[PDB]
This record gives sequence, structure tokens and C-alpha cells, in this order.
Amino acid sequence: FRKMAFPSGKVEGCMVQVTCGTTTLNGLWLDDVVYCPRHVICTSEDMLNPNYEDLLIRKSNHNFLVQAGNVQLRVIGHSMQNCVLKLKVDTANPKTPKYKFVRIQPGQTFSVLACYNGSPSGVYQCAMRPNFTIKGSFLNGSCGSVGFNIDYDCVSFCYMHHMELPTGVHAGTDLEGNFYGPFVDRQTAQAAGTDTTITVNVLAWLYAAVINGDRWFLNRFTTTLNDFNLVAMKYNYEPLTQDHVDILGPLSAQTGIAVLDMCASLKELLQNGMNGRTILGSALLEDEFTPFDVVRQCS
Amino acid sequence: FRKMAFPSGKVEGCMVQVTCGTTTLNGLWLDDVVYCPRHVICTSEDMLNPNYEDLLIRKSNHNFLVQAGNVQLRVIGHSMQNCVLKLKVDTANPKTPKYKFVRIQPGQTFSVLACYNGSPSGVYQCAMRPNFTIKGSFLNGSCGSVGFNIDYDCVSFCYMHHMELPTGVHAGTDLEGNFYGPFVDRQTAQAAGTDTTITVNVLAWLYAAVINGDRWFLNRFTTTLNDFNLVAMKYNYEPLTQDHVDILGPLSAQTGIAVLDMCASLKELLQNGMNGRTILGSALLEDEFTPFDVVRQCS
Ligand SMILES: *[C@H](O)[C@H](C[C@@H]1CCNC1=O)NC(=O)[C@H](CC(C)C)NC(=O)OCC(C)(C)Oc1ccc(Cl)cc1
Ligand SMILES: *[C@H](O)[C@H](C[C@@H]1CCNC1=O)NC(=O)[C@H](CC(C)C)NC(=O)OCC(C)(C)Oc1ccc(Cl)cc1
Repeated sequence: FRKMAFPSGKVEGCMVQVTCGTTTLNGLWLDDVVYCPRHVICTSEDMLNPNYEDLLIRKSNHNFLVQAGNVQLRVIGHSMQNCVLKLKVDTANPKTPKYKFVRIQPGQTFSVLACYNGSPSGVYQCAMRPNFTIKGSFLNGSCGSVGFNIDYDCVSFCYMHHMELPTGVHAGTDLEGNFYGPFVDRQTAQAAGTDTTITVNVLAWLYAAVINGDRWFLNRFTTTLNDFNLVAMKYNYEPLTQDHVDILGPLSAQTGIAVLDMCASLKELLQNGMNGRTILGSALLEDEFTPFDVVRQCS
Repeated sequence: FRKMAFPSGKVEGCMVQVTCGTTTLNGLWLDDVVYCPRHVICTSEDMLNPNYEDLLIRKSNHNFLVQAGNVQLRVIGHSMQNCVLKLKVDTANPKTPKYKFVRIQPGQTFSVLACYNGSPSGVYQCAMRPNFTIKGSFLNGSCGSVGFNIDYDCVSFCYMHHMELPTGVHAGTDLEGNFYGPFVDRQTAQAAGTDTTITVNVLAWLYAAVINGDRWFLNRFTTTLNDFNLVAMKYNYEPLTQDHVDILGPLSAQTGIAVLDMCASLKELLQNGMNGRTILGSALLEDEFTPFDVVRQCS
């Protein structure tokens, strides 16, 4: 059982380079529009406290250099939507996949295609944390890299990368430019509050452990939803609900282990630790696989 | 710092479906040749102890059904090379990337494009273990999935998937059909011997930890190559060598931490454990990032 990303090919063909002045980052080219973070228009002396409206007023279509491979695209319009720019170009991307824009929920997962200079460097899987950050791997030049899911042949874009927080975690927007969480695109100290553990995902991963033969942490106790949650709260775990219980249905069925039984084993792990043992090769409790991810992978 | 795979698009366009009888698995379509595991010709009653030469003698070109999307390809020749079949087809793949076949060394890493029915399902990063197994995620139908590295625009194929061992780890071949390790493609119990930890990779990951601000495990001791290795052997770690020390050069330089100093910290971690703390978000010592991987990711 592995952290598995979606195949990235459909997204690779949408990545372009966008330069304004000496600032370069990545853009996403779908039909005749290129989407990118609006801070492409900032100089380093603007990033402390930009007035983006005023900055963009000094920019014309020809100040945006958009490059797809060795091919410069012609910008024929521009507008700002929340924290993203939309650059209308004179060529529709011939590689545009079937796609939609979605705003994901916290606790859900997606794949990131990390890019530099409009060129893909690598792919990995991320969760939107309950505090609306992601634990990514991003350097200078990575902004405009996107996160996505694939359903059949349709790419659902859900994330565009903008910034790193002082804790080393990452923040960004949906493809309409609205940040996940309370963040703003300016280079000031910003707090993500307390993060919490995605309880239903830990359970899904414990189920995945059982499916893959790892069963040592199972005990002979059970518990109640309200009793467990009294333990969840203690550990900054999200409360569990019947919808969670139901979502776990397929896994609880494949394994014959009641969700509340699995909860009792989780309580003991939270209380007693793992005694130097491992679960699916990890010595910590993993919360960045959804139930769907586990079903998808073990099917 | 994340387990990061290569972008998979160039490989996605090489995957096809190969059926012989009711056995279906994946093939790799490059120029006018499709490569796949030879056990595609086995029935379930053949897999216990196949005579592949005899089995293949009863097969003709038209018994191999090769499908790329909705498109059946015409097989015009077939031959067996070690544990792979080469099916000559009448159409050269128009999506063939620049490519080579390489036999990787143990301790090196690569990306796996896990496929079913010739369709990519997901991508993840693997190391060739010192005992020539990989810790993958593979189900029935995944054989013929490949592992690769990308250098610039050139895909270096290094692995084709064939089998799971009783321990749950995975074995397969290079693209000439020669198994990594002592394995044979028959459904009998086979041992991978003792695995060992890839010492230079653990050090590279400790360097990656330091680069990313995690420094608690550093101590004020140093050691000798021979003294450390007396500790390495104790823990089934690979011995460290000057070539390893030199390969770590760039990281030792970026950090100002002598390799033998980092070795002394590693010795203490092996001896004293991690006292419930974490390094790059892991509570175990990670050995599936090479020095190159760490340089690539932190650059
Ligand atoms: C866009 O490519 C870049 C991505 C971050 C750089 C470091 N790791 C990232 O994910 N985003 C920014 O630089 C962003 C622009 C603001 C206008 C929102 N600033 C930001 O993320 O500040 C946090 C710090 C740690 C200061 O990030 C860095 C900024 C500049 C440099 Cl040279 C290094 C880090
Ligand atoms: C090829 O798609 C398949 C891949 C393994 C299936 C289970 N996980 C794998 O990686 N390879 C085989 O089935 C292989 C064929 C032999 C001719 C070499 N047999 C094999 O791997 O045996 C090990 C076991 C655990 C028996 O694998 C399974 C075989 C069949 C089935 Cl239905 C389930 C598991």
C-alpha cells in the first residue's frame, strides 16, 4: 500500500510559462485562457503589501509573456479574478483535456504536478488539511503548479499554488482564485491555526492495513461514537459521524470489522502508542488517504 | 520534502493491453514492438511450473490480441527474450518517446506507472532494494507495468512487473527480460533473503531533513568510516564507502555537516532510537531517496 498519485499526462499538456518583468511562474492553459497567480505582476518590492488593482492597471496584454515550449503565445486580453489572473490568448490549447474546476473539501486528497518554468518536475499526492493547508514540496518558481483529481477521462482541477507559510506548509487557491483558508497573497507572517487529524482517513488506512495482512493492533474491545469522540477531541482528531461510518461501509464490509470496533483499536493506539511496531511500514498514524483512495488502491 | 515521482505522460502513451486466451496484462509499445511478461501465455494451470518454450510453441501471431485504446494492433511476429515476449506489430507507436533500456543498480530509485488493462491507474516512487525486490502496490492484472526514470526528454526504462512474493514485496525484470535477483516466473514460494538498509540514502534523507530545518538529531560527536560500519553491520545497514561519502559531497557542502559527523548522529539514532520524535514527518529512518533525488527535490 503506497501514496499513489494520478497519472499526470493530461495535466502536463496544459502547463505553460508566464513572465511579467523578471517574475516567472507557471500557468494553466485550457481552451484560449491561461490561469496563473496574480502575484506574477509583483516585483520583490511589491510582495510585502501589494495593491494588486493598482499594480495591474500599469500592465498591458503585451507585458505578459506566455511561452508553451519554444512557442510564445499572443495575449489578447487580461483580467483579475480574486487571486488569479486570466490571460486570454489567441490560440486554444490543442491538448485541452476534458476538465472542470472544483473547490475541494478539507480531508480530501489530490495529486500535485510540481512545475518550474512551465515544465513538469514531479508528481505527488496531497491532502487538504482541516486547517486548509497542504504539506507539499514547493520551491521558488513553483507557483501556478496545480492540484487535480481524475475521474475517467475528466480532470477536476482543485488547487493552484501560491505561497509557503512560516511552518513550511503550503497555501493556495481554487481555480477561481479564492484561497483555501484565511490566507492572503502577501509576504507577511500568517498563521494556520491548529491542525487536526482526519479521523475517517486514519480509519480508512487502518482498514487498508488489515486488508494487506497487518492485524496486530486489533483488540477485543469496542466503543461508542460519543465515547470515541471524547478521545478524539483529546488528541485533536476530527469528530466521527455516521456519514463517516457509512463512507467506511465498503471497507468495514470487505474486512468484517465494525467501524466502532476499529475505533476501539484506534483509541488504544492513541493512548498506548505503537510500542515500536509498524503499520503498513509506518510508525505514525497516516491520515492522508481517504476511504475512496483505499478502495481505489486495493481494487 | 515528499516522495515524488516523475511525470508519467511520456510513459502513458506507450501502454497497451495484451491478451492471450483469457489472460490479460499490460504491454509497453515502443516503435513497432510490444514488450510484455511471457507469463501472458500461461493458463492458471500452467503457472505452477510452466515450460515456457513448449507453451509458446503452441502460440501463433494471431493468438496475441493487442489493443491500444479502441484500436486492435496487428501482430506480425513474436519471440521470447528471457522472461519477456516481444510482439512485432504492423504500426509503430506515434507516441514513442526518446527512450533507452537500463538495468538499474540496487539502492537506486525509479517511478512506477501502475496499469490495469493497458490503462494507467497511478504513479509512485520505488527503490530497488539491496535484495532486488521492490515495495510496490500491485494487484492482479498489473503485470507489464513499468518503472522508469526521466533524464531531460529521454525515458530510461528499468523495470517490468511480474510477481509478488509471499512477504508482499514485488519482483520483476529489466526490459530485456532478466529478473532482478534470484527470482523465476513461476508460482512457487520464493525467498528474498535478508534485506538491508541503503545507508547512503538514509544519510541523504538526514541531509534533506537538515536542509528543511529539522536539526534535533544532530550531536557533537563524530566517528570513523570503519567505526560506523561496525555499527552498520550490527543493524543490517550497507557499509559506507568513500564513493558514498563523495556522492554525498553536494549535500555535505550545502549543509556544512561532515559526512562522518552525520554518521555519528545516525549511529546515535540507530542505538537510542528517535525518542518519539520525528524527522521530516517520519518516525522511521527513510532509505528510498538517493542523494540525487534529494538534490533534485531541494533544487
Ligand atoms: C511562488 O513561486 C512562491 C512559492 C513559495 C516560495 C518558497 N516556497 C513556496 O511555496 N510564492 C511566493 O514566493 C509568495 C509570493 C507572495 C506575493 C504571496 N511568497 C511566499 O510564499 O512567502 C513565504 C516565503 C517563506 C518568504 O517564501 C519565499 C519567497 C521568496 C523567496 Cl526568494 C523564498 C521564499
Ligand atoms: C501479474 O499481473 C501478477 C501480479 C501479482 C498478482 C498479485 N500481486 C502481483 O504483483 N503476477 C502473477 O500473478 C504471477 C504470475 C507467475 C506466472 C509468475 N504469480 C504471482 O505473483 O504469485 C504470487 C501470488 C501471491 C500467488 O500472486 C497471485 C497470483 C494470482 C492471483 Cl488470482 C492472486 C495473487
